[PDB]
Amino acid sequence: RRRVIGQRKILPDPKFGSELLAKFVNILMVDGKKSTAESIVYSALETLAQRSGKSELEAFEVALENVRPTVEVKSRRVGGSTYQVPVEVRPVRRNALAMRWIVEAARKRGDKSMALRLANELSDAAENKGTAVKKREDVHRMAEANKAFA
Amino acid sequence: RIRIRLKAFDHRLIDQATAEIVETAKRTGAQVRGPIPLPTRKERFTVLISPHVNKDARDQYEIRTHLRLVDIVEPTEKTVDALMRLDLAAGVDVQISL
Amino acid sequence: AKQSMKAREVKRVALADKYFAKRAELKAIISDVNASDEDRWNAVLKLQTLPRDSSPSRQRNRCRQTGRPHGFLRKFGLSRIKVREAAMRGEIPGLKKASW
Amino acid sequence: GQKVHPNGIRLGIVKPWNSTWFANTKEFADNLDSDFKVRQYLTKELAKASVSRIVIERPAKSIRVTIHTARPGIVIGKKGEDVEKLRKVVADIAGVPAQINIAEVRKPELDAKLVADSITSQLERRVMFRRAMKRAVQNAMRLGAKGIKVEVSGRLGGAEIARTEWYREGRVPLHTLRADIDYNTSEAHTTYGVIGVKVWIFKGEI
Amino acid sequence: RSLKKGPFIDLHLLKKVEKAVESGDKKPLRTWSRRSTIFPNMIGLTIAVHNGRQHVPVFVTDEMVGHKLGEFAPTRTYR
RNA sequence: GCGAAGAACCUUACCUGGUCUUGACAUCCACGGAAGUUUUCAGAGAUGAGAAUGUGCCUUCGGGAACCGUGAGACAGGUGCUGCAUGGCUGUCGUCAGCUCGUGUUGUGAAAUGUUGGGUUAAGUCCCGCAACGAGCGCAACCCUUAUCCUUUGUUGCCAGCGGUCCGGCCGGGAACUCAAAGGAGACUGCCAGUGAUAAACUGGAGGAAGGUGGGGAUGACGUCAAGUCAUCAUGGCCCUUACGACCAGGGCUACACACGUGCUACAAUGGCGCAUACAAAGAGAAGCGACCUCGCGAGAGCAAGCGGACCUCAUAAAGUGCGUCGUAGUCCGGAUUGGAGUCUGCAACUCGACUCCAUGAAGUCGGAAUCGCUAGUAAUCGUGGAUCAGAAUGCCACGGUG
RNA sequence: ACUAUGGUUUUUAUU
Repeated sequence: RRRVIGQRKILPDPKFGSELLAKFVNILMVDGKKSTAESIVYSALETLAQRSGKSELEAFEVALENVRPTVEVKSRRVGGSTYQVPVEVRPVRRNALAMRWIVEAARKRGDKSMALRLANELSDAAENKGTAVKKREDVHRMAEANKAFA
Repeated sequence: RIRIRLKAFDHRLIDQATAEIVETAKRTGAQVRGPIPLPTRKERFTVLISPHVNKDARDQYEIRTHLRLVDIVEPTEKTVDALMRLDLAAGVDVQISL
Repeated sequence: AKQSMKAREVKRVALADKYFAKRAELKAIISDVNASDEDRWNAVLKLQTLPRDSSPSRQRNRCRQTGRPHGFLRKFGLSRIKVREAAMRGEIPGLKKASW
Repeated sequence: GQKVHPNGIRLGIVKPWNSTWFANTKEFADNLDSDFKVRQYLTKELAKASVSRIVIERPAKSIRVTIHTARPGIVIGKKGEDVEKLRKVVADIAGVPAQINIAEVRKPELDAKLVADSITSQLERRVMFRRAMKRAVQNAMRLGAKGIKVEVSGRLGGAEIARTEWYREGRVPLHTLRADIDYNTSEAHTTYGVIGVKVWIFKGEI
Repeated sequence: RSLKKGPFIDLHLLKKVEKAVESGDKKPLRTWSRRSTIFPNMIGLTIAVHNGRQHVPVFVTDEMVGHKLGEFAPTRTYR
């Protein structure tokens, strides 16, 4: 209804130097075990450099650019509303969704060794085949085949 | 030394029982340990608030017991013989030892 | 519970010296298996289970206000509805509404 | 909704009680059993004796009961000996010797229990109950009340009816931070039915 | 098996049986308790245990090492 | 996860077979025995007998209490019913914003207005404007809890400042700040601006630890379902009375061919476990709370200190912290179960038991219509007791760490 | 206004 709660933010952590590295105590953190996620922060990115070593200025230049959100879909009910309404996402989502919105196999058959897992997800977001492709690339055709209203 | 125990449920009655053995002593220049109320005992109860059918709605009640020892170094017939005869104050338990 | 059951309430404690005091030294050894032979005292073996209904095996401290054996506050001897009934009169000394 | 006794928190302001005694936690259940038993026996012996409240003390191996009445003569009897029967009949019902004291009450038509007694006696004289209620309201206010309610339910006026009826003036708040209310509920025990009577009185000065 | 980790006999029933072996033979001794445990004096004895309506015959042989009399007369119909 | 916190019997209804009928709970009259101790036979037992034996307390010598026995009337008894018959209680909507009155007004009156309208909200609120003006209950503040500070105080706990010193709160003594006691300050759109009907609102700025019921408590106005309920009581009428009352023994209520809620455990691999480590609270407690010790594979059986409560048993909170190890496999997973051998209570554990050690091991990989909690110390995850008390719950109430 | 559509529930103590 009338809720207008202040927006959450995170500060860059001086041990890792950036805001993009400051969220790996939450992204792939479980059961409230926050220091158990701290155990593998930034050393997972050195393990990513074991699979493609190109330094920190290129560490996320496709591993986020290939997978970031661009559109928000679903309908809006205004009479005969059997269509979808596409809108372009705001810059506050530029680093979001792509490391949270799919667990379809990770909670079903696991997702390989945990200390190697972020080095696998940052490599799989740069390999872009099989898993997590349909949920991303379906809105690159839906927004061209169902766009006659807004 | 002669030793006494003053025990009650009411926080002003416990001090009325204190006044007949501590003010009566200070008003004769008798030596005293000074105002020490001691830590308080309490116990809690949860009681069902309907008389009939409803088993989920309930309310809470407290019983609190105050225990003072007062300390005596100059005992008198106006204190250690008088607190065992106290009729003007109801709901207090006095116990004494030689 | 009935007044006829309130007379049974006292008949159930009437055997305390008649069966439950003169063989209490036997009652401490009567089922111990660290003993010689397989039978040694059959003429006294049954005397403390020979009494029925009025036994410690049926003794219960009970609600002192309804005769019910279950669902009552052992600190007051009575049930929730009779604590409630007295609290509406402020009638129980030192007992006051609070949840801390 | 439960509407359940919001006035019970108002004795936290330090007050003297109608059962005023101490006990070990292991003996409290037997003290509460004897506290019930003497109250019952004495309120059956004093059932029509203009009593406003019964008060219980427990001195060392003794029990001391104070009877608050608007009519001391019906309690004491000729030569003052009828209260020595009232003692003797309960002298072992609680396992301790019983002491019986009498206290006089002024302004009887101002006490919520003795206003219910004025309604039970007018129902016993079988007079028009609505008149007895509107009398009870005005009599209490003129005698020292600041607010009052009188309520009755079932068999109204000795008739083949259910229903409820009430009259009120000057507010009877039970839930507010201060009012020091006087409250009572009784039964009139008529030849047509029990007829439940409820009374609440406000006097102020708190 | 039986009582207090060893053999057990109710001597009142043992004597009730001693007064019944003169009567049967082909009139088996009726008993109404099912809480009773077998004892070796039941060898060659004719007895019948209650099932809440009638009595069902019981026979004890030396290969019986311990049973309750309710085992020899089932009650509930199942299906 | 029903009334109903625990099952051989019992609280207990139901059924069969025994036993009684003014009964028997209990009161007035009557009236013989002490209660008991030893002990045998019948009956499923209640009961009914056979053989020994005590003579207490009280004792105006008349006559009583304890514990039993037995007789007469007035009687009653009820482990019955009726809420479609009642005072009430609780459930619903719902903490929804509403139900109602005095006087004025409208209407022929039943009824309405006030309580609507226009701003604005959690709100019959808070305002503006009116044929209304005020008011009781509900709403709301006051009230309870707390953020940051202030203020008082104490033991066998705390110890700064002042002093002494087994150099130690050890001790004179005192509360730095903790802990427990608690109590107070502070919040009023007040204050600066905007928007508006320069009214109330609602958003920014300021002072603040916190601001616009801060978030949580406390609670539940009228009133319906002929709601359930006479098993919480209370009650009028009605019913049973060789019994539907009272007393007894054993059955039964736990009978089982499928249907559904209420849950609970797993559906593994930031899962499982070995070894080493820390901090929360909150409760129980002298036929009780329980350490030590031995015997044993263990349940347990003996032996048994300390504790009388902020002082002493239950008692080294778990995850997280650190060092290591699985073998990729419906898994060392998962638990329904078939076996072997024990511990103990109890009138007795077959029917109908809790716990202990060791062989065996299925279904199960997040689930369909549909119905669901949640706006952050909350999703997730891992920890602590007590009521009941031979045996018994996943419910209840009390409590925390990480997020 | 802001999708074109979706039928049945025995007479009954009776307030």
